[PDB]
Parts: sequence; structure tokens; C-alpha cells
Amino acid sequence: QATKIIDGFHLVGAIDWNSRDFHGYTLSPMGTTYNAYLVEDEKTTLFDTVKAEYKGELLCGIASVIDPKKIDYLVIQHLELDHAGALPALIEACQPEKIFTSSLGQKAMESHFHYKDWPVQVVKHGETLSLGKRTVTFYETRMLHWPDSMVSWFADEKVLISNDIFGQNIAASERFSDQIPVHTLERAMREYYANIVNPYAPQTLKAIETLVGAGVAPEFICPDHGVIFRGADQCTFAVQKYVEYAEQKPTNKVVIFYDSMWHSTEKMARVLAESFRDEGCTVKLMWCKACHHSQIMSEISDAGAVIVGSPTHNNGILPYVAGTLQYIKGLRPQNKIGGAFGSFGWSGESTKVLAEWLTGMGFDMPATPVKVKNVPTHADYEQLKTMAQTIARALKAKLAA
Amino acid sequence: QATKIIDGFHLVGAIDWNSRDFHGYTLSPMGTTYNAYLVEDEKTTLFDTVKAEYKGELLCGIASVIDPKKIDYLVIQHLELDHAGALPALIEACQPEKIFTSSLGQKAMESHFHYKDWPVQVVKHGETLSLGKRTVTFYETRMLHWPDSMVSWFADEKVLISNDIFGQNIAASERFSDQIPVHTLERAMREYYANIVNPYAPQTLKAIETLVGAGVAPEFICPDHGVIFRGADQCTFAVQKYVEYAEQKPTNKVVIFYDSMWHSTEKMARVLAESFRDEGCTVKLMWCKACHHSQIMSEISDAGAVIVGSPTHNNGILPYVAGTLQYIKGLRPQNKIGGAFGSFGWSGESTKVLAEWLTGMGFDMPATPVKVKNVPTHADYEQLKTMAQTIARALKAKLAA
Ligand SMILES: Cc1cc2nc3c(=O)[nH]c(=O)nc-3n(C[C@H](O)[C@H](O)[C@H](O)COP(=O)(O)O)c2cc1C
Ligand SMILES: Cc1cc2nc3c(=O)[nH]c(=O)nc-3n(C[C@H](O)[C@H](O)[C@H](O)COP(=O)(O)O)c2cc1C
Repeated sequence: QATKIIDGFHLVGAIDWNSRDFHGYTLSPMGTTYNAYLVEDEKTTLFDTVKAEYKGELLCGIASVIDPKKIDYLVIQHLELDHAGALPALIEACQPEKIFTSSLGQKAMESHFHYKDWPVQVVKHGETLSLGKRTVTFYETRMLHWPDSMVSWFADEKVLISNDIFGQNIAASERFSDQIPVHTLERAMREYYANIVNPYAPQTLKAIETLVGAGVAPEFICPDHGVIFRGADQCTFAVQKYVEYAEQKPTNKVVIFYDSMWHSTEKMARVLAESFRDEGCTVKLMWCKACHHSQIMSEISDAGAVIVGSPTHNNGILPYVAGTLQYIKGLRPQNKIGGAFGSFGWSGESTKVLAEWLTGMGFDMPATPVKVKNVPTHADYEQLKTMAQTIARALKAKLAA
Repeated sequence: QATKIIDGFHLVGAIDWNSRDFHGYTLSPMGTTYNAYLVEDEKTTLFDTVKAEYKGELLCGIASVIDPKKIDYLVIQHLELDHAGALPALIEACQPEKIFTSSLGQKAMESHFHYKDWPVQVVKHGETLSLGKRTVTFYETRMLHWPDSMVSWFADEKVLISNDIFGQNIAASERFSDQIPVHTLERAMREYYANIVNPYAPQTLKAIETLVGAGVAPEFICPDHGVIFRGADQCTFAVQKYVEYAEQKPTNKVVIFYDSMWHSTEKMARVLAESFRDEGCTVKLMWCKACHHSQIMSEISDAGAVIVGSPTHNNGILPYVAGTLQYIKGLRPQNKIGGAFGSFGWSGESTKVLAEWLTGMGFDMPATPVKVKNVPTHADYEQLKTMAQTIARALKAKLAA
């Protein structure tokens, strides 16, 4: 069951084909995997752990290479339970001599496991570790995407074990990046980044620079989820893209998302979608009842403009638009132009409220929100056409620098 | 397709068995109906209309009694499109002499239909209209649930035609309240009230005061949706209940709703549910990923305390919790004790935020929110039981005047 990466390095763990609800916050339409890394040396070391419920597959995999009693070192790089869920089981089965974790990792281990007597040892940034013939180097990557986050570097073998970093939610027979079509791989990478790492874009960038600062140029990047990046070109692929993702530069893409009860806000949205298309923008029109918030977020990640519609419902906006907005704000998308619109019957707060949201997210609002009393008319359409042109011109402007 | 209520009065329209998404904001798990009433007089009159897509079933039903072109009068009591959507088709088929609507109704009628030459005639609160042998009386019921809302009274026949008021989403072969079990009938009435009329509880009470003030004591109540209330006892039941619904008096019921990614907030919730039971409360423990916002609302309608849990997700609360609170805040539930709890990893804003939400809704917060770093301990459990005891204590007090 274990998969050879290179001599003495195996990928063990579990393929979770069925995962759809990914850890309660986003979706993983292609399932996911839980990746752990067994390193054979004087000190036999296991890097990462899996979801509690997959302890069996992990020990089965390990056992296919070595009797679990022979592992001496446990390296825990992230204390999220999909990574650390099996730690108690592995301690029991392996009776490790030393459990290695970052300084922030040990705190989180405590608050997650409240453990009595574990041979825990905190390593520090750039610290090194002899495993025998091989030596691992530890780098801290706080807030990527948790404070405990740290990565492991094998300078000689050029193997980076990156915990969630560079992860992608892909369940498949293929475990390496080069066995998978680029378009699939990449969309999965972006989906993954946009929905969890995005609010730590800056740390993304600083983290990459100092790893580059050090001599980290992998041939292997080994994430907790998805396929292994195999090859200096692939690993370079990975790092470029992370840089591109954290940078969040605008494109000629417009994402409009809305909800509606009686379709007036839907009609406005459809007209906006058409006007933008006329200004040369690529348009995604997404209904909140048909699109998960993480799906809107994935589309928003490389969009230049985000336009939001809601009718006024009980002195506010529809629940599903509010939820999606809360989601998006949390992930802190950068460099976007905002837009807002809706239908109302009397009090009309929705566009006011929508504008507060976007503004509060640092979105640029060149055009004022179009609000319409109930069912829109040709004039109202003219107004929307106008809002669309203003936004697009500003967009067009932004993309020229 | 027409149903004889009393001599010269027929129920026409459409049974919508498949309705689940009810008009974009709530659920109609039992389907719904679109009720219009044909009254045979010298001046033959049609009250209400149906969703546009059912104009055919409506005309067929109508025609079962009389040729549609014989209808003289159209009374439009609510301009929401499930009530007024077939108005254009009916003007066409009936060529009515007069369209009767409220003053605020004629307003909404233009911003929805933008009509050019319609014989619209505004009726006033208390105005009467001779239809020939019968005479109908019009009462205004603004914000029940739109400004244009008005109801129609047949004082001699003791027939109240009430638009959405008293409506229930029930699709069935049975069209009368006495043909369905009360518990079924009642639950649907509350579900209907709780998710659309609740913010207008005061108007609810006022309007009921004035109809009774005048001599409205119906033998039949005829709403837009669901079964007809047949018999003064039934009609008294309906009005009894609306008063009860609008009064929102506490009960010993606690509704706990939460979302969670790694189940620690769930465990806290499960503990809470048990303590509250221990305090002799009835508990509804509802997961936002499994329960529609409208469902939670229905449970909350007669609960005395609302407890909300969310882990901290990106410096805030989980989207589905936010969306549900948004929904709930708009429906303005009254006389409720609030509570909050959650797990966090570092920033810990969720309970802070939940508290601001509850307090902003005017909820009483006798107990401090319980927050836990990651995975809770017995001690944390102790805190929650304590929390549950404080809130329940406060509940009990309230329940004795
Ligand atoms: C359940 C419900 C709640 C409403 N509450 C409000 C309100 O608070 N303020 C408002 O101005 N109109 C409100 N309206 C009216 C809608 O905003 C109006 O019908 C609008 O045109 C609906 O847009 P849509 O077609 O995009 O659904 C409400 C309508 C519904 C059905
Ligand atoms: C997607 C993600 C985002 C997080 N966001 C934060 C954060 O902004 N602030 C914080 O203190 N905790 C954060 N946490 C940590 C969770 O709140 C912590 O794991 C908590 O125990 C989750 O509770 P739950 O088991 O009820 O899901 C985050 C964890 C996840 C997986």
C-alpha cells in the first residue's frame, strides 16, 4: 500500500474518495487524501499523521515497509486533526522515542490532546536534525495556515514535506503531479489556496522567499493532501503558482453572485452579466442556491470584479448572500473592484448593506449601487448597463499596470 | 377543479405538491397551494390570482363554474407575484370592468406590472362594495406581510378572505381545516407565521384587534395558501393562534444551533443539550448543516432560549451560522434568552461575535459565553453545565409571570 517516492522515502496514508464536505468549511468535489511520510534511516521517522478514522490504513501502509515498532521519530508539522488525528494511535503502536513539533505546535498539541507524558520536543526555525545517514531541516511557516505550521527540508534529497502547503484536494489512483493533467492539478491547487490559505497571502510570500533565501529548490514537494509534486519543473510550477495566488492580481474576469425570491434581482444579474460581456470581460454568473460559497470563492480568487445582488428581505439581505459574504470577507480577497445591486419593495436596505460589506473588504466601488423598486424596467436596465461600464472601465484601467 | 365553499363561493387555483423551496426564503416541506376565490353575484368577482405558471389551472377551475369573460371584478389583495402573477392573463381572459386593490396595492401594482390602461380602482379601509345581492367590505392590514395587504369581509356570509394571513403551506386532497389533524394544521400555521409574519407581530395584534373591533367573526377564513378554515370554531382557532404566535411568550424550550468543523463546538453543544434537559428544559439541538434556517426559526418561535455555537473561522463565525442569524434577526423574535459558545485556535472572536448578534436582537444574556481553546476538557464541560444552569434559571423565573 505504501508508495515509494525515492530510496527510503514512502508515501503512506489514505485516499478519501468520498470526501465532499471538506472539514466543514469548503468543498472537495474530487475527494481528498491524507498523506504521511515514512523516512527510513538510523532513526526511522514518520512525518505527519492522518485523520483518526484512517489510523488503520496508515499503519497498514507503514507495516508494508517496516514494523511500526521500529519507528523512533514522530514529526508533527500541523496540529489540525486531519493531520494529527492518529497521533495517539501511532504513539501506542510505535512507542516513539521522540515526537517533534514546532514551538507553536506543542502548544496546540496540548490544547488538542491534553497529553499526560509524551516525549515531545520542540524544534526551532532552521534547526537541523540527524536521522542517521540523512538530516532533516525544519522551517517555520506560522499561519500557513495555522500558527503551528512548519515544513521539513531534506537538502540532499531535495525533498520538501509541506503539510497543508501546496496541498490540493484530489482523490485518485495517481499520486504524483506529473500523472495528472495540469489543468486539473492547477484548478485544484487554486481551489485549495483560495479557500484556506488566502487570508495569509503575505505570509505566503515571505515564507516562499525565505525558503528560497535558504537553498530550498525541491525535486519533491510532499503535501498533506493530494498528489506529490515530482520533478524540479513541477515543484517550480507549484511555487510560481503560490506566488501568483498570494499576489491576487486582477484579471478581466467578473464574478456576479446573487440570491432572489421573485427573480427581479435575477433579471438584473443576467443583464449585468451581458453588459460586462460586451465590455470584453469574462463573466461568471453564480446563484447562491446553486453554488457553494467555496465555489464562489474559487471563482473570485482570480477575478478583478465582484458584483453582489440581493433583494431586500426583512430589512437586510438574503441569508445565503450574507453567509457567502461572511465567508469571503474572512478569506480577505485583495485587489478587487466591487459592485452591488438589488430589488426592493419599500425599506430598500439591501444595496446599502451590500455596499458596506464590499467597502469593509477594501473593495473599490467606482459605481454606486443600482437599486430598483420591485420589477425592473428598460430604464433600470440602462442603469445596470451604466454600472457595468463604469466598473469595467476601472477594471480595464487597473489591468494596465 | 373548483371547490364549493358555500353557495356562490368557490375555491379555485392550484395545488403545488412539489414546492419545497418556497419563494426563495423558506421551506414548504408539505408543498403549498395557490388559492383564489370566485364569488357568484350580479357583479361576479374573483378574489386573488395565482402564481403565473398556474394561470391555466386557475382559468380551468373558474370556467368550471362560469365563463371567465363573465367575471366583472378582480380584487387584488396582495401584489406579491404568487398572488398577482396571473393578473395580466386574467385581465386578458376576463376583460374585467374593475380591478379592486388597496391604495398601497395600486402602488405596488405599478412597480410590478408597469401597466398602462388598467381599470384600477383603489378601495379604502372599511369601504364596502355592492356585488349585487352580496356586499363585501375591505379592511387594510398593512405589513401583514406587505404594505399593500388588505383582506375582504362578507359580513352576512361571515366569510373572511385573508390573502397570506392564516395561510399555511399544505398541499393536500383535503381543502378544509376540519379535514386535517390539528397538530398537522397547527404546526404548518406556526411554520408559516414564524418565517414571514413574525417581524410584524404588533401589526398582527392590532389588525386582529380592529377586525374584532368591527364585527369580524368568520365562519370561513379563506387564505392564499393551504386549507380553508371551515366553521366558527376553526376560525376562532386560527385567530387564537395568531394572537399566540404574535405574543411570543416564552416556554421551557431551548433551541441550540451551531456549526462546527472538527466537532469541538459540537461536543460543547451536546453537553449543553444534556444540562438543559437536566434543568427540566425541552431541547432542540440543531446543526446548521442539517437544518434549514427556516426550520431553526420554527423551533425558535416558541422557544424561551436560543443558544448559538460556532468555532472561530477566519476571525469570525462559520458562514451557515451567520446566514441563519441573519435570517433570524430579520424575523425579530421577541422575549428570548440568548446564549453563545464555541471553540477557537488563537484569535477567538466567535463568541464575541455571537454575543453581539444576540444582544443586537434584544436577547437577554444572563450568562457569559463559554469559549474553549480547541478541544474541550471536563473543566470546560463544567463551565457549560454552569452556563446551562444560569440560562435555565433565568428561563424559569420568566415563566412565572
Ligand atoms: C419574505 C419577504 C420579505 C420582504 N421584506 C422586505 C423588506 O424588509 N423591505 C423591502 O423593502 N421589501 C421587502 N420585500 C419585498 C422584496 O424586496 C421585493 O419583492 C423585491 O422586488 C423582491 O426581489 P426579487 O425578485 O429579486 O426576489 C420582501 C419580500 C418578501 C417576499
Ligand atoms: C479553516 C480554519 C480556519 C481557522 N480560523 C481560525 C481563526 O481565524 N481564529 C482562531 O482562533 N481559530 C481558527 N481556527 C481554529 C479553529 O477555531 C479550532 O480548530 C477550533 O477548535 C475549531 O472548533 P470546532 O471543532 O468546533 O470546529 C481555524 C481552523 C480552521 C480549520
